[PDB]
Amino acid sequence: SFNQFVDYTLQDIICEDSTLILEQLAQISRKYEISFGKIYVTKPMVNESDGVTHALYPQEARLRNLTYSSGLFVDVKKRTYELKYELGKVFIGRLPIMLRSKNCYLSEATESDLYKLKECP
Amino acid sequence: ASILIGCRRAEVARTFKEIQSLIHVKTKEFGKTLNIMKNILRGKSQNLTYIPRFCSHLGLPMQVTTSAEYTAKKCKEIKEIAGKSPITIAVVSIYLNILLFQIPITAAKVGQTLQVTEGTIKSGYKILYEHRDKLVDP
Amino acid sequence: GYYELYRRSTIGNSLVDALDTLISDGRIEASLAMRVLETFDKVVAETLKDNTQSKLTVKGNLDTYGFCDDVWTFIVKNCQVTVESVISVDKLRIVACNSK
Amino acid sequence: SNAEASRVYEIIVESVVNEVREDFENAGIDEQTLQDLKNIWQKKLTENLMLCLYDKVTRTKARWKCSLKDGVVTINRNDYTFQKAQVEAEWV
Amino acid sequence: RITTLDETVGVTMSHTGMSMRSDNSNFLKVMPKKEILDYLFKLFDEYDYWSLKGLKERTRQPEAHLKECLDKVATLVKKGPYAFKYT
Amino acid sequence: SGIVPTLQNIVATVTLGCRLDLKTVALHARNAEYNPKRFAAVIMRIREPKTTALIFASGKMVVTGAKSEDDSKLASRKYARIIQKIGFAAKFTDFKIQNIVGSCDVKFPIRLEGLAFSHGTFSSYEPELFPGLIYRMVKPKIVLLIFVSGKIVLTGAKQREEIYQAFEAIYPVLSEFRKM
Repeated sequence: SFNQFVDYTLQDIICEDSTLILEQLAQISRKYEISFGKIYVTKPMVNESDGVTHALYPQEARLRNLTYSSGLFVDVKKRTYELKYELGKVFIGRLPIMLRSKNCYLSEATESDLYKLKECP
Repeated sequence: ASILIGCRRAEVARTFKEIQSLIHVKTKEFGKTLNIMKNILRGKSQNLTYIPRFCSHLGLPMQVTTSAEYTAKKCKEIKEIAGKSPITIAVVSIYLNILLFQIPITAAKVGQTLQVTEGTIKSGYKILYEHRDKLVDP
Repeated sequence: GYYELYRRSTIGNSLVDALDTLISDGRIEASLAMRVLETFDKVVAETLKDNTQSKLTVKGNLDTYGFCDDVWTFIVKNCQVTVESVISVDKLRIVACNSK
Repeated sequence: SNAEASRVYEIIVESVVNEVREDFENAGIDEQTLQDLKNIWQKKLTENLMLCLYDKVTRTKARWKCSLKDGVVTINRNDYTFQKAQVEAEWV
Repeated sequence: RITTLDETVGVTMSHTGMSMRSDNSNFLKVMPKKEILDYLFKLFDEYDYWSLKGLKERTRQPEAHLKECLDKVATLVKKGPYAFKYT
Repeated sequence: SGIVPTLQNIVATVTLGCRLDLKTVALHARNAEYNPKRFAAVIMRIREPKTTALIFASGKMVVTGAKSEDDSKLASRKYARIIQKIGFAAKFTDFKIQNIVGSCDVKFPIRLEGLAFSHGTFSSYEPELFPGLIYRMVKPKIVLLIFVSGKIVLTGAKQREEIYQAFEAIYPVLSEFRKM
């Protein structure tokens, strides 16, 4: 239920209303259009208080009281219609990650690989 | 200005162009209004923090991160040429310590990164290659 | 548009003297030599803009700078005008108006 | 003395006579009077003043720099036609 | 499926907040008393019941001297159809 | 010490008390400049002394660009002479020093950071906007430009002693925050 929401549904929610315009009234009027192509996902990370945005592991996330979460990015497309004459990676929200999912690091781990990360198999 | 007050009072590292990348404050109006607010704070009674954010902007290891730290520390005590704004003095500490190793970045990519001048840092490289002696630690 | 500073040159005074000779001595009608000088400020304005390939370089001692009604006036003493030929002019009156 | 300016003066006389030929027929004086206008003007054709147009005049401390475009300068009884000029004079 | 951006993060993360790389886009960036009165009488001869908004545009000279002459030999009608129009 | 701050600029206003015609004056004068669409005033300059007159329409004129108190006074009488020479009844009136600018050097490197940390009530050191240091003095009212190399530019003075008294109270403070 988690992975099907990631791999498919996150494109379904965006692309179903991926366009929005603004009817500018002028006298010769104009139009402007902002659109979104594909939404892009990242790996779990923490932006610290100074500003370093590095890797993340849930053992430190359990002790530092944080959010085991990855950023999301959108390929945005801007347009302008002048009346229809036509003449970019934006962060949106750190989504919290379910453990042992495909986006998480610990899905790709052996027995001793968890043992070097202090995580029980 | 009070945003920059939160930069200094909470020990953060923000620049004027960083706020100018968000707001249109036209600089000369911005600094004098920042100046008179300081006198209000005076009437109501350190570039090292800026280093690892750019290292985070470049994605560099911690030993490489502290390599420019020992560079920027010893660059003040060595003197000669003085300040000339510490922003480019920070970025030539980056370019020296990346010339200590072999990371493929060069000056054109780091020029578009921190928004600077490639010709400026080679002039700072001229005094730095002479000063290559008093900067080694291990 | 079409300024009248070019009627004071060599060919600027030559066309006026050739038109006033026809009016005064002959029976040439009035208000017709004015249209020729209006054409004279139109053809030479397109001639010095297009059919000219010489560059000048003037360096001297400026004595008088005057600006009034978008007309710049200069008198440079002991100036060398470098064509493309260096001509040492002891005094060159420079009059210039707005080209826009 | 300039072969280009003598070519330039040939265009100026020819463009004047060919354009007021219509007005000489509208006024209706004579066609040969217009031909008398051409021959007298070429007969007259046979004090160091610069007449041009300024584009940019820059001045620093006491040094001047002027960007000049398109004019005709007659210096020492010699006709010159230019397209660009730069005047770097120095007022004491 | 959704692609994953797989680098050192902070290179991609630097373009989020402040980055000092502004704009890079073109999207939504936005007289004498007797002399001026002679031009005003010439302007009143063409259009008498006319507003002062286009009159300050059509003249574009000394607007304070234009406002003084507009109250001098002209009577600006307040409301009605000829609003802000001299008479 | 033995150092005297050399003056760089002395400004003085001169009110003639009259009213000229800017188009009539510029069509007959020589060394004068005037533009209505930029700044509606006549800019008069003379070769000796090399100064800058700012002839307004209401009889106002400021003379700047000299080095001594006499050179700003002598040129203003020359500036009053040409206006009487054209055909007007100008009068040499209202003489007052607007500012005296002076700069010097001390020939030792100055520790501007510890000075700004200590004299924070008067120092204003922003390292990425202005490469020098801005210091203001209470008594006398002098603003000072301080460089690391030793360039000490002074301003905000109507008298020559105010530049010199400001240097004397700060050069031991300059001698404290020194390097090599």
